[PDB]
Amino acid sequence: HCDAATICPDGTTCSLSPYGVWYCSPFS
Repeated sequence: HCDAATICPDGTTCSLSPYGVWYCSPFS
């Protein structure tokens, strides 16, 4: 998970992209 080396905003989730990027969104 991205909660030990990224810490996404409150109420947001991060997912890996087919390119190799990590981003979080407040809308799942």
